[PDB]
Amino acid sequence: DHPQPLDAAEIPRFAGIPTFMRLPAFTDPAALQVGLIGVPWDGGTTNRAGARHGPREVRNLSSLMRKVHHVSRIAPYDLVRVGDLGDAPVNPIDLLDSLRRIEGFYRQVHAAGTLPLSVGGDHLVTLPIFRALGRERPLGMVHFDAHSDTNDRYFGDNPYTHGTPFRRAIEEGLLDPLRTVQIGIRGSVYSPDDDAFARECGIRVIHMEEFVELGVEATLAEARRVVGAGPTYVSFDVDVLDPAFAPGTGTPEIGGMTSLQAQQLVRGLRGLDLVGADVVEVSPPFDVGGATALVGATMMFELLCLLAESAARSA
Amino acid sequence: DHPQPLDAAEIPRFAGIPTFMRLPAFTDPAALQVGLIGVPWDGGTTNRAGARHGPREVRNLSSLMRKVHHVSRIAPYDLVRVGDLGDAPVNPIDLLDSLRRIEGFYRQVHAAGTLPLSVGGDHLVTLPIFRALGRERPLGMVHFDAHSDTNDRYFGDNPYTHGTPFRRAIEEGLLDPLRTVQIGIRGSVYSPDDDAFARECGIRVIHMEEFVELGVEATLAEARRVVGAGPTYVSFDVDVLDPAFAPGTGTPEIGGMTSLQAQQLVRGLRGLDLVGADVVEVSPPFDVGGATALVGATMMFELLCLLAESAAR
Amino acid sequence: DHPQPLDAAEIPRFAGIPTFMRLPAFTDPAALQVGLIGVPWDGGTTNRAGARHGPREVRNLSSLMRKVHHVSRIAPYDLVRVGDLGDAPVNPIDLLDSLRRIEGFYRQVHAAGTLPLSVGGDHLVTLPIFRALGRERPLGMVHFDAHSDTNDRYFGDNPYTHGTPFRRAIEEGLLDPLRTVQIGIRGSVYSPDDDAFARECGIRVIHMEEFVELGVEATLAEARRVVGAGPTYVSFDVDVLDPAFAPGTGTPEIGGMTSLQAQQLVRGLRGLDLVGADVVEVSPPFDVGGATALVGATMMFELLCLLAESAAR
Amino acid sequence: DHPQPLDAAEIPRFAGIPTFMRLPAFTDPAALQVGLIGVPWDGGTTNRAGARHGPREVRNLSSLMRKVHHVSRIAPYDLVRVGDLGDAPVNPIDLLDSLRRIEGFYRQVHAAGTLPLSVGGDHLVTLPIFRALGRERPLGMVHFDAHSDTNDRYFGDNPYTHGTPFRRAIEEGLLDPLRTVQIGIRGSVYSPDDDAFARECGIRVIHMEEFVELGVEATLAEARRVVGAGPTYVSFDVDVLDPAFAPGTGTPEIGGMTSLQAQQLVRGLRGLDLVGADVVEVSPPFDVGGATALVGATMMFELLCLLAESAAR
Amino acid sequence: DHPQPLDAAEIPRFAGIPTFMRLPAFTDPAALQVGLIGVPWDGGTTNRAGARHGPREVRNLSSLMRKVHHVSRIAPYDLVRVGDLGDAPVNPIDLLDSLRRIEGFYRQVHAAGTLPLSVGGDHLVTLPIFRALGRERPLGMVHFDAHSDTNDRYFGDNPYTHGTPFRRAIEEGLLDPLRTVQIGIRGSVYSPDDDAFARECGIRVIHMEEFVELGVEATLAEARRVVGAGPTYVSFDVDVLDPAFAPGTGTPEIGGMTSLQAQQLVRGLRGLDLVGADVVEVSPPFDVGGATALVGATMMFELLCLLAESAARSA
Amino acid sequence: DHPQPLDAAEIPRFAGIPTFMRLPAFTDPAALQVGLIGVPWDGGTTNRAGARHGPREVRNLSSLMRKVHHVSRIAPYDLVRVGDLGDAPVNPIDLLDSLRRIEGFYRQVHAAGTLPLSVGGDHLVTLPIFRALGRERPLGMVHFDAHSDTNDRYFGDNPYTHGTPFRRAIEEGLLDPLRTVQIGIRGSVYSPDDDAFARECGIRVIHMEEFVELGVEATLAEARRVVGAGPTYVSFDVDVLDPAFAPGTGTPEIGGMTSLQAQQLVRGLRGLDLVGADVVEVSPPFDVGGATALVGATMMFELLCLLAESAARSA
Ligand SMILES: [Mn+2]
Ligand SMILES: [Mn+2]
Ligand SMILES: [Mn+2]
Ligand SMILES: [Mn+2]
Ligand SMILES: [Mn+2]
Ligand SMILES: [Mn+2]
Ligand SMILES: [Mn+2]
Ligand SMILES: [Mn+2]
Ligand SMILES: [Mn+2]
Ligand SMILES: [Mn+2]
Ligand SMILES: [Mn+2]
Ligand SMILES: [Mn+2]
Repeated sequence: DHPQPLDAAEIPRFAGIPTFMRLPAFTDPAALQVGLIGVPWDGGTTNRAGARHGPREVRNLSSLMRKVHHVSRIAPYDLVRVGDLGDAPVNPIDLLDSLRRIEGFYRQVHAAGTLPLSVGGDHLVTLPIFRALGRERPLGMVHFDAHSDTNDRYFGDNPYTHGTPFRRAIEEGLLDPLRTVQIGIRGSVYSPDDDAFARECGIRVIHMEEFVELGVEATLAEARRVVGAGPTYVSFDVDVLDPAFAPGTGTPEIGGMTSLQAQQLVRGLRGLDLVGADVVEVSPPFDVGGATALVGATMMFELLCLLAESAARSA
Repeated sequence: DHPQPLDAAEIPRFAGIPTFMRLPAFTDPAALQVGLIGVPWDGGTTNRAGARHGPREVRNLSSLMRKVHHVSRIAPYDLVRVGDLGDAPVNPIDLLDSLRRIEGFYRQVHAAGTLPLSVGGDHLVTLPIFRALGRERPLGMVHFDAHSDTNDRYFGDNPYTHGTPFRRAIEEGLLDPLRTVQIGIRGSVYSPDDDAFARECGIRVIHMEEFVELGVEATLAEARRVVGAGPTYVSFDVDVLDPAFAPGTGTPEIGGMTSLQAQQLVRGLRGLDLVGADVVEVSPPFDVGGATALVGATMMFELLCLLAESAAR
Repeated sequence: DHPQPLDAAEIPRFAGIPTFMRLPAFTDPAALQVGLIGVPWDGGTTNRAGARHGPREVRNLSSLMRKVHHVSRIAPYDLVRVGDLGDAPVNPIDLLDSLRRIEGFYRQVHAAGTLPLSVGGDHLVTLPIFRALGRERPLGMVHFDAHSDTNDRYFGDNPYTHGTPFRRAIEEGLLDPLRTVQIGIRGSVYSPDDDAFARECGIRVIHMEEFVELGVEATLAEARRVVGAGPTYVSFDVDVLDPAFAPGTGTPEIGGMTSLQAQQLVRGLRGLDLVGADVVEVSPPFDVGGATALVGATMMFELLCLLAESAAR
Repeated sequence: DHPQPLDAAEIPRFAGIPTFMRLPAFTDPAALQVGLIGVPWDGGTTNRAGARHGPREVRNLSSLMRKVHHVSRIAPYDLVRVGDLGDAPVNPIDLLDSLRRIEGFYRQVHAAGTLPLSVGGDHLVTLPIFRALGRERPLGMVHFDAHSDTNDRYFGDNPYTHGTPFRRAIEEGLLDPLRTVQIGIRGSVYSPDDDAFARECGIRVIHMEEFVELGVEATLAEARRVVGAGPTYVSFDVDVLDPAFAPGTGTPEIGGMTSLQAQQLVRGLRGLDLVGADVVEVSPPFDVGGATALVGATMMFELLCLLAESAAR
Repeated sequence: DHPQPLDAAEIPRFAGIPTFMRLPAFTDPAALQVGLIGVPWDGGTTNRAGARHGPREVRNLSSLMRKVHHVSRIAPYDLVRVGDLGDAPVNPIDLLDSLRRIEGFYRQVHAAGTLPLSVGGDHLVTLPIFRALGRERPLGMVHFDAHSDTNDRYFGDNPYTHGTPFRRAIEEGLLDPLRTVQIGIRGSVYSPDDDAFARECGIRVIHMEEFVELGVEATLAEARRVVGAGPTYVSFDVDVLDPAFAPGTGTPEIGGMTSLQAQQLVRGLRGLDLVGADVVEVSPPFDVGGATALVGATMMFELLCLLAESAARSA
Repeated sequence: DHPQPLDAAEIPRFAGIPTFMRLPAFTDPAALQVGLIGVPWDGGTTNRAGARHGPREVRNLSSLMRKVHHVSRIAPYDLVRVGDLGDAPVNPIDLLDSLRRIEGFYRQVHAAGTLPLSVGGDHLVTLPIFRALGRERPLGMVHFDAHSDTNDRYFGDNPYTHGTPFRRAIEEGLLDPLRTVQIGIRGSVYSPDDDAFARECGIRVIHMEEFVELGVEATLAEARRVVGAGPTYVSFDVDVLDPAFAPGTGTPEIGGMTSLQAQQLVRGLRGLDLVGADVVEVSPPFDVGGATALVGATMMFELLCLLAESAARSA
């Protein structure tokens, strides 16, 4: 009697109210083992905004997802209870207020023992999530991104942008930098002083160039080595992908990962102790016929299958 | 306590699960006095398909709607119980099966005494609705369209298309042709007498040219004259609008009605015995940044205000 | 037996090889009384190019046209022999060569006594057409445009652009300026007297502001007064329309004519001695879901109805 | 010697670095009498953001503008010194900081005696402009909008959004409500009395319905009556236009003003004591082939012609 | 005196009536050795329709194709007689009527000994084609697709959708399942009971994952091994390609084949006994600036070169 | 005191007048060591025009570029003086007049000893550039393209189109064919007589197929071998890339290079004696959300870093 998506043999995929994976909507985190949550918030965006619309369009395109993973044969909704937990509370005018409200929501989700699978929103959304999930013990992370997002300040003394969240997370003791690995980093930078913080912290950084030199299998091996057997969060910024696969994103950088490579890397994360995940920076105003929304919905499903297994083991 | 849309003061319009007008979702028609219903079905389409996606995108853009009509000051959710009844069952592969399923759904809606406000879907969807709502007593209708939709058959012995529903309705005694008025008709025609049926059964047809000659107010008076005080349905085909206002439709014809005009006309229908309405032929695959979906949602809100008064006897 | 478009009762409008109006294709002008011709040429364009693609997309969207005008009840294909004459030869690299080739083609068309209905292409295409059709006796013209297109030269000693064809035509005695009327002119101008030429040679210029003051009917009467009973050409530049109706054009100017207005105006030209017409400046690379291509095809059909009466003496 | 746009006779409109009207760029307000300024800021936006990109795209499309108004025959660059003053400093992350920075910039502009013609940015940008221009003596205003923008607070204790700037302005004594007129207001409203503030402080509000009843000329007379001979600012929110003319905006409402109407209205404001103007809410991420950016550039040119007369005492 | 495309040295590619490859139009199959046919029909579509417009836009974009293949140096129009045979008769309202009418057309094409090179339309179009071409002897097939299209029933007892054609073809004895190989299969499924029919039938299924493990050369070798020297049809569903290359399609699945990989695989089919081919599921309402139309037109040309050689040998 | 881009820590990237890389605008070539120049000219275009708009949209998207290359750590603006030199004079109506005017501009740039980094415009723009830069001594070239652009005549006796420039350049003695290597060539051709001129001239032609067989490293090695230590120009036609990465181009050919591969190949050109470069055939009317403009701006930056080093050594 787990929640199940609308039956596509009966209700065609273009029909029905568009919730994540066409699952039932829930308001109580305790009703679920994995909560699918939107965080429609782009207050942290320094360049092209629009990620506030990401969760709606990912919900929409997630109608194309089916019940069973074709490689792993994981059937997430049979394994555990999955539901659309709605959207976190957000304030488009007041960044500090949104940070507070978002964390408060995730504290409730966490207190119910529910694993969050979240759709942004820009990458600043991951900070208040980590504030909830990393409050008692620090998290490890596999982070897919064109950017490290460990900047310090923007336009004066503003410590909170989509480019600072993991620096903040490390400073706040929420993210363990030795169990952090970043994959796909590329594109022009401000100074040769960017990798300073990463080196100081011991973060493993696999730039696009090194990802290409290693190939998928060896990259994966290095990633799993870094995070080991500890509590691990997966954060997927769609701008890790080449703009050809993910045009709808605020800060594109050419020469990126393919959707195929992203699926292979995420699938190889199976078995880890995964305590949450997100798919961020889908930006519908820059998207093309919902391409990036569909990439987001699909990576969300790939991640759901793995979180279902973790939630199943801990139960 | 009446259903209410999400509070835009606490939940921004880009957020929240996108139901019609961000209202709560309902499975039981008995729960509501006005039922907001999707009919995602375009099996009747003879040219450009895509209206099957219409309800989803109209739902999406209906997030932009607020609580009070700024002219009439009608607050519909306060007046009656409104909600998102979901979508009528549909079958994209079997045309006759869809017809059966939709009618079955609308009979449940009708039996609970709920007035339907529906979003298509192509125009053929109005027939199974009429098979439920006109079953006991025939309907009058204010019909906004570039096309009469009173054709007989297509590509052979095919009697059900988006171009024939109101001929079938008249034949089936569901719709009274003497109480039917069609506004906006225009564009080239297949044969020299396309409207033989319409003239012979007494339908009042206000072509685009005549509506232009008459103007909004006169056009409005003629329409209210035709439907009188009887039970009346309003069917809004977005292709009545010029393609500049409604690009997202299967059968565009240039030289059409403005959105402003559509709003003045529908607003002028206040006070009638409105038993139901629909907005049909929104085709997202042909739409431009959701413009037509927003037109659809807005016309839906205009009609919802009228229907809310009707439901409140 | 007259050429006929594909039967939409047996072949849906999305199907069949896309000729103009889905008519048969012809190589021989002698075969036809009205020749539907593409001039895919934009060598005259000084800003945004792309009108070279216009004829292909207008052909595409002309599939939506049916057999009978719904107002005038003209059935053009029954009246006269109509077909798709293909495209005039063009050279995208050599401007003077294109001018030569197009004129040569149009002289063949003219010598067979066939009336041309042409789709551009930028406005410069009308000149080589006029070099054929106005060779023996000068033309009058009803010209719909945001721009007068009577400039002298561009970027130096360049006398042929989409902005100069009707000055050249007047200079070459192909076009009678006393029988020329231009409707819709608007938008900022290069220099304080852009229309020195026009006022001095006696062209009647109805700016957008005046057309607004006058209205359709008065504007129509003035236009028919100017051209009288003489042989008259109709040249429709889609940029006469507001960008909302015709986004797909090289030189847009806001605050323009509606599609409805364009149709009323052209329809009012019934009964004149029409010797030819064109629809120019459709630029698909700037178009939105084929909106402007459809405007182009539809205006083409409106003009085809008039030309069919003319060809039928 | 007055700044001049690039010569389109020698440099085509698709070429050259894209400054406003292809004018030279300036760092010093003292250099100019009319300053063309970008305010790329949308921190006030409660729904769809993207107006931060507005100035760049309006700059881009302003390349299509020429030197002389074709109706009034005003040649603005000849009358006064005009140029591209660049963009006001902005901070996309810190709302109050942006407010401070923009006001500081506009005080420099004001102190040099330069009249600002600004391109937003969402409507909240007008407040810091008013904090500079209405500092010494209060402004009157002709305000074109679908919305009154006189709300009190959003999502809690937040007093600065694109929906509150003119309430703040009135509260701060920067704007005289008895000399304020708002034209085009329409669309559903949050609560039954959205315009309590407006009626109580004496703002003249011309809803879309009334503007339709009155017509352009009467609407124009009423507006000039309200502002009189006092110092007057003109604020043009592109969402006043129907989405068909201005799709690229954050808060569209259907049934709006045509571009033609917007031009007639602004043109009718000639002769007033105009101390500044802006065009706001152009949102390129929602725009269609730059249509709204071109509307923005064109309305900017219309306003620049008026402001050039004002600056020339 | 074979038909030849409009001469581009004389008539620029944006001009002229847009027939397939700008060839002359034909009404009599007997006039041709290879017939280029549109099947503008998407009655079988269960999700996003629009493939009914595919043949028109593929005709349009096929204007960009030239006369000679740059690798193989095949010049198809010199080798054999090629022409635009127009569109098969279709009924957008009545699926069963379209099936009848389409097969009737292809029976005529087949009776004239003409090899069909067809543009859909959704994949259900391949069924009536096989009903004509496989009527005396069964066909082998190389099938490029994200989906097996061997489903049984949809929404009750409807046996005909774009997802059932090859199951129908096998049941009807038109397609020999031991000489069938499917390449590119990927994406979430309904149950782990999908590959049941394929295993029962002996179809060789090369999922996307296995295509990646093998690489192009070995995949090709396996494909040629399966079909051997027997009569073989090639059916190309553009959704085999990643949405980055083919956005205009009804049922996209991320992480697909590249256009480059598709060209290499098709070229390696040279020499086989190819008796027809199609390019299906181009859906213009979801296409972006005609990208997928051009991919369709180009694969059509790649396939034409190979069919020309087969038609040349059999003559 | 070199010119520097607008400081993004102070002026967000969506703001400020959009010059190349947001640098200051210059009118005097002598003020600069590397000049960034637009050539908004598509008179040579035989098919889909629109490249006349390329320089404007590349300027626009170049706002996303940062100050330092993340691999090479070249900081071009610190190394040498870089500026936006505006656009070359162009005449959209008169091809021969544009050729004259464009060359006259580049003669001035060259006379000041400034290295040009140019954005087209279609590929015919490279001819008048070579007329200026190759006037005293011939140039070598690394040329990335789907097409050789060594055709002879079009539509009669027109020797100047975007498809003839390098034939003209060789005939005029401006380009040394033995130090010319072309990479990415693919797509149907007119006759098997296309590679005639290339073979006669000794041009090294690395077709797409051979690029795939060699891989990036070996291709690069072959390219550097061809041009050796001599004066070398890099000309990058964005249609070398698959339409998935560069949709906005006049003459697309499917199955092309990835943006990632293009970056790797260009980076491997470091150390050569580079005397100019261009990025041509960006066509905004066929572009999708400025994707190709951004690819153009990024390749422009990749090339700038290398030209900065050459300009630094020669100073
Ligand atoms: Mn990130
Ligand atoms: Mn990122
Ligand atoms: Mn209808
Ligand atoms: Mn209709
Ligand atoms: Mn013109
Ligand atoms: Mn014009
Ligand atoms: Mn406003
Ligand atoms: Mn507004
Ligand atoms: Mn398939
Ligand atoms: Mn498939
Ligand atoms: Mn090239
Ligand atoms: Mn090329």
